[PDB]
Amino acid sequence: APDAVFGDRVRRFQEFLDTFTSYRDSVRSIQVYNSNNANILPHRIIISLDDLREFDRSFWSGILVEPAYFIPPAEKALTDLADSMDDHPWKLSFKGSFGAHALSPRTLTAQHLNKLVSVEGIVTKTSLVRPKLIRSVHYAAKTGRFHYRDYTDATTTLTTRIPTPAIYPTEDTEGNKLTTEYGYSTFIDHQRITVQEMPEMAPAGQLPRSIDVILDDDLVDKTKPGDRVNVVGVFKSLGAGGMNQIGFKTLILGNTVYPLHARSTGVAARQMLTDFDIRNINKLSKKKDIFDILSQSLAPSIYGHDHIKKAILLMLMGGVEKNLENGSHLRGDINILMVGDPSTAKSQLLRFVLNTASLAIATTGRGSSGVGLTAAVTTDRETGERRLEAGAMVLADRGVVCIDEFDKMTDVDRVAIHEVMEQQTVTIAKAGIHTTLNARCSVIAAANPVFGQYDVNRDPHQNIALPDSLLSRFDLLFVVTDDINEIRDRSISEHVLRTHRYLPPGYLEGEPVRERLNLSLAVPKLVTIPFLRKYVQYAKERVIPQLTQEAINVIVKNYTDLRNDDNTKKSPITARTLETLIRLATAHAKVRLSKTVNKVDAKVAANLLRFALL
Amino acid sequence: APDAVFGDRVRRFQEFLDTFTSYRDSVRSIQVYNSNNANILPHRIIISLDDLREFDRSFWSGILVEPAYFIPPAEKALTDLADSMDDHPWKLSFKGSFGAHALSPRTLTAQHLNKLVSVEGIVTKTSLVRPKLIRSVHYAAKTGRFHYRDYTDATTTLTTRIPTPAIYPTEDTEGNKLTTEYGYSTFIDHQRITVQEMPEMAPAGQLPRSIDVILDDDLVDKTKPGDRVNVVGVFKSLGAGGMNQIGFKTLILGNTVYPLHARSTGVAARQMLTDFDIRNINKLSKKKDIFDILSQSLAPSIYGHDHIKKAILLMLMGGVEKNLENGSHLRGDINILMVGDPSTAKSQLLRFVLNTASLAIATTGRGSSGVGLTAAVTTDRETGERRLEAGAMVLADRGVVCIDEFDKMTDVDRVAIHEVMEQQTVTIAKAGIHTTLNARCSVIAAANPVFGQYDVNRDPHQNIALPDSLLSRFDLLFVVTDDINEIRDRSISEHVLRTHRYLPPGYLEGEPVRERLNLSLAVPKLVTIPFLRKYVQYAKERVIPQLTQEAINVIVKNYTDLRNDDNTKKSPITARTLETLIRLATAHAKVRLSKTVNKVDAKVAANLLRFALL
DNA sequence: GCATGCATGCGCATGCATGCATGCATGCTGCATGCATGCATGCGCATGCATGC
DNA sequence: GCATGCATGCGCATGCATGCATGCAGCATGCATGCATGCATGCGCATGCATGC
Ligand SMILES: Nc1ncnc2c1ncn2[C@@H]1O[C@H](COP(=O)(O)OP(=O)(O)O)[C@@H](O)[C@H]1O
Ligand SMILES: Nc1ncnc2c1ncn2[C@@H]1O[C@H](COP(=O)(O)OP(=O)(O)O)[C@@H](O)[C@H]1O
Ligand SMILES: [Mg+2]
Ligand SMILES: [Mg+2]
Repeated sequence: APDAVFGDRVRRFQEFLDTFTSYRDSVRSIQVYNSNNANILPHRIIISLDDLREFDRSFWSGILVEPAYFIPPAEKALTDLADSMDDHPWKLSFKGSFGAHALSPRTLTAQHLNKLVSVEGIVTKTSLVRPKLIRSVHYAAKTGRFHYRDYTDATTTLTTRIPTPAIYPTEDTEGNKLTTEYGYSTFIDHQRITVQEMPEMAPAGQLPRSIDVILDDDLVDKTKPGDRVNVVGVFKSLGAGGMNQIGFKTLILGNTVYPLHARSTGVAARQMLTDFDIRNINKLSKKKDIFDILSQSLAPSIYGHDHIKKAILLMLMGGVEKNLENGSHLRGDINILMVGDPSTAKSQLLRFVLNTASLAIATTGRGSSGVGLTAAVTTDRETGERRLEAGAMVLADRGVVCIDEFDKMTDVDRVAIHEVMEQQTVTIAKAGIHTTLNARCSVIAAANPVFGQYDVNRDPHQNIALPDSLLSRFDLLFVVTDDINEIRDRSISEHVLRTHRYLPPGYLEGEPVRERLNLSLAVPKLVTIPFLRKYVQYAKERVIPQLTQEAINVIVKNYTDLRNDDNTKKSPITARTLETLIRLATAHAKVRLSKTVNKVDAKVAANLLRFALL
Repeated sequence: APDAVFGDRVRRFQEFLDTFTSYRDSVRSIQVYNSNNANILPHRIIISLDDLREFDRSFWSGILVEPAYFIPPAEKALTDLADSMDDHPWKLSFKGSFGAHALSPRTLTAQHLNKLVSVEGIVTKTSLVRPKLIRSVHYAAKTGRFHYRDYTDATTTLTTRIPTPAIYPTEDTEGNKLTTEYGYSTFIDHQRITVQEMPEMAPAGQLPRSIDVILDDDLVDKTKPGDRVNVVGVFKSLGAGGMNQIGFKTLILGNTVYPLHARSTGVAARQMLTDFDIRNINKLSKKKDIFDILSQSLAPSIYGHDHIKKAILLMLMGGVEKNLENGSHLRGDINILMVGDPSTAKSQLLRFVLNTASLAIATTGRGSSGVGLTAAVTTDRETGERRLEAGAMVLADRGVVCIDEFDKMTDVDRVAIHEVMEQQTVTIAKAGIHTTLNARCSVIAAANPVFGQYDVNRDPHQNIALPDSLLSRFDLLFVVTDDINEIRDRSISEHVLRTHRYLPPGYLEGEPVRERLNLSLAVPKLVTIPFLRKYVQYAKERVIPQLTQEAINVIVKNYTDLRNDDNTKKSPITARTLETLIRLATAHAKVRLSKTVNKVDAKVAANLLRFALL
């Protein structure tokens, strides 16, 4: 029967939902969607814990401290408003600043039980999504009547109830036999996941701590193993810890699950674009020095190397791939290789690409070997089946892979990369498993000269020492050297000393600067690094240029000319060069946001290739 | 959760209540009463089982056969209509013809369990009305909050439920002590009664059969021990008949309780007066021979005895009694005595008064003795207290007592009747009991002459032989004799032979006429016996005449004249004669329906007294 | 007016429906034993590759 | 070209999380007796009345 306290807690949350009206229209929107569009959306909204502090302090403190008394009231209050604006229950989500309830699996203790918490870590394993039976319907052929029953369990209501163990009906109240109507019963899905502390926040050489999260219905398939995640929910004690006859059974009943992005991880980074942002992105295009402004802002601290600055942007945007009715796939990724002297900032260039790209994985020479790049087979304890867990290149699909110290790899891995750089498929034929996986990735790499330093007397085949088959699979092979000089020594020295003296905004000189780990959230003046990602993200999703009848003649001339010319080149010439020219041409048209490839872009591609060749 | 069958059964009873709209306005009336009048009325109505047969046959058959499935639906349907017309639950009652479900406690067997039945019999014992606790409210001084709980049992719902044995709360959910708020809790009353087969329908010399009826709330104090009753309800089996370890526990859960009237019983007879009836009753008055027409219709089959015919009507209407501020009570009942020869139809006159009067008890000489007339003391097994059960004259309050063979009584009962005929109180002083009871009754009696036949040679003191104290307590002493003759022999013979040849309407001559037991229900041409009761009932309730300054002189003259006159009279003269004249005068004014006594009535009273005296 | 037998209350004795604790034994049930089963582990050996000479 | 040493997969024993039945015992519930209690029975005895003579 009605409780006064429940009623007042509902009333105050009705007033809260009335004062800040940004949540009512959000509820309106989902009904508008599910009616006008008949992908049915789930019945949920998100609340800010910062708004609650301003509106009411005690109600805020109560959800932080006593969720099991203030959450069902708020949910019922929300359901009432939903049924009000209406011409299936509803549930809430939580965001804002939590404070002392922003914990990790190691610092989460028994004094935080029965409160709402935020937990950080890595997802290590997910289970199979299973149906759960709620209501079952039956039929009696001797009376022409249908009967039903309801089932419930302890992980669906935040407060403790008196158990009702009902049974599965096979028989009528007179004895008539009942047929089970599987299509008329209701089933709701279930999944369980385990979380662990992230490897770069955990103490070195110490065993890790983990926590179990239970998800149901709509939150059931949001993540995969090996992800950075933030979860919010109630830390619940269950059952009796052996007092009917280790301790109590503890787990989190999830309500919010946020994917997070980190360096060298399989979760991509995306940002929400404001119309103001779009206006600047589109304004920048018309000025006909877009390429130079964007190129010089690519790690401006390294000096020169402007053509590699161009090439990295061309790889970051990339062309277009094409599928024919036949069933043929034609590649559209660009790959870069760099050979130079042992103090030419190769690793700074690689690390910058790792920091800026939306999805990137870092590998160093012999570091990754064999299965570590392609895939490996494991066994599942429960079902007993043999499964696959992804290697580096399977994870970096529609992305970039950074290979530092490229020349240190064995031939066995080289033959495996031959298949990824051209067909972009990985084929596995192990005991019982025969499957093909997708790996559509671009590759950037850096290599050391065989003789320590580049020898101008000898020809390239004696300095590089890589097979022609692998060389042809790289679109661009750049060579760089540091010529000892005085003019450039002065110029470089002065600039490098400029850089080494820089105050971050807001410190008195002397004060040490402070380091923090950057965890993201997923959904001629130089341009800011945070804006370059916004530019690229729009430039890939929106523009898909088509080929014109003009520039084909330029490409044809350049390819024919190169193949019937007799200068010693830094790479062999094949049909791969023919396709490379088109990929390069379409990348520049992605830079310009035009719907068609053009002649100026074709000549920029040709100029770049010829500089990198001769 | 909702049942389809329950829903359809509710819907059809909504249609039934809609087609016959005589039950909706009855519900309207009770709300009108309880709002306008703020004696709150109970929430109940009465349905006809004859209407149900015409509207739907299967629904009728279902209530007769399956009450436990069609009664809760009908009650809910009624509650919905009540809450509809509204600008606490409601319940039903049943009347009409039942058929094979009109049984007695002897013919009620185990094949009628779980069906609605009608039972006839006599109420033999009633229990004490006790409160029953439903909802209890509490207070916590450490939190300023009030808590409640609900209780239920098996005798409140017609269908079987799963028991919930809740406990009495003394403690809060934290441990705070609670005060019990007796004024805020809800209590509903309870009573149990036993029924037995009536003595004039039961087989002679055989032990009787009985049945238990449970009544609750509003039906809790409708009857008293020693009443003819008709009860309708469900015949229920309760508990487990020893199968957890005689047979099952059987009882009736009452819904309807009707009092019935029978000859020589304490339940009065009343009829509902139609406006058409009132018009005839009031029309008859204006004609100035009302007394003669009503008098000659009093058992017309007995011949002559017209002055006794008048006297019986005067007793049947009676005067008015008066209470003073002082605390004095002045009598208003009339009493009659008759002395005559052994073939003068005395007992026919007595039996006619027994059959016609609204409440009458028959006693014959030595038949009733001692406690049988006044009262007796018994003991109650449960509470152990000494109680009183009423004798004949305590039961016949505001009524008549017929004593045939008056001269056969002993002096001990005569002294007890001295107190009833004058002060109309009975005083009991037994061990522990000292109480005074009300007995306001009129008395008619008949006595035998001492010498077999009335001897004209001797004076009345030698023929009657009753004490002057008792004679003065009788208003009228009539004497009658049969004078052997020829003219009156012919006249009486012919009339008596007329009577002995009479065909009831609708029989071929020869066919025996059929006897039936007449059980009533409670709430110059000759006038019908059924109408005389209607006349008397209105004449007593409505008219209460007052005394005028005119007729007092007539009464004064007659009383003075009689007390200073020297003829041998048939009774002594006292102030009892003075009061008798006023009682007689006011009775005739009750016959005329005038608001004041008059002179013509006074002279009729004087004439009647002087005929009965001389 | 006197003598008599009946019916009315006293004054014994006994049985009888209610009601509740105690010692013995019933009847179930939670606990300790034994065991089948299938997945993972910790291991030594044979092959194919990379690094000199 | 040739000789050598390391990483990878094959082959072999062993331990160990799940899971379920059975004999034995510990353990609480229902039953049989035993009695206390207060009411009602029914049974002879004394008194006050109604009848006969
Ligand atoms: N052209 C350059 N401009 C600025 N700094 C440079 C340049 N070349 C090298 N450096 C600096 O010198 C160091 C080069 O180290 P590293 O990145 O290991 O070189 P490499 O990868 O070529 O062996 C870094 O401090 C880098 O910042
Ligand atoms: N005056 C009368 N008129 C009609 N019938 C009479 C009359 N007197 C007597 N009777 C009849 O004679 C019989 C009298 O019997 P009963 O009532 O016992 O007489 P009583 O009571 O006077 O001794 C009945 O059949 C009655 O109907
Ligand atoms: Mg380096
Ligand atoms: Mg008689």
